[PDB]
Amino acid sequence: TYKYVNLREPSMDMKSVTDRAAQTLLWTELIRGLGMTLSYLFREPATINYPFEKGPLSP
Amino acid sequence: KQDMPPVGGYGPIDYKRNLPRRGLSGYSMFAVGIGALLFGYWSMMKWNRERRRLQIEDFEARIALMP
Repeated sequence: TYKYVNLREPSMDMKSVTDRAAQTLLWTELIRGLGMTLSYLFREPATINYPFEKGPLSP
Repeated sequence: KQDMPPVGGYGPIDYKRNLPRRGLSGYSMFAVGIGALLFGYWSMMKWNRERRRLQIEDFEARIALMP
């Protein structure tokens, strides 16, 4: 069948333009976007310590 | 007779797409900004004006000497 992606017009009224003009000018994206998704460094790293530890295999 | 598929125990996981959390938008911003900025200039005129008073005292000690 179908699915349409990126087929939508903007709202283009008085309210939601300030919602978009807060984005371009004062960066409500790009900090909430990727100043938080990256850090998120607080997970445990997964490194096989190779001369001693070795990885899984199969028979 | 030892074959895979279970009789039950399933999810599934979604195919969906959603994380639109707002977010303090739409006249809430541009209002905390101006309200912060006007606190800055109000914190000026109490220091820059006051330093201008001590400035004249610094010139004052010069003028009371040098005859």
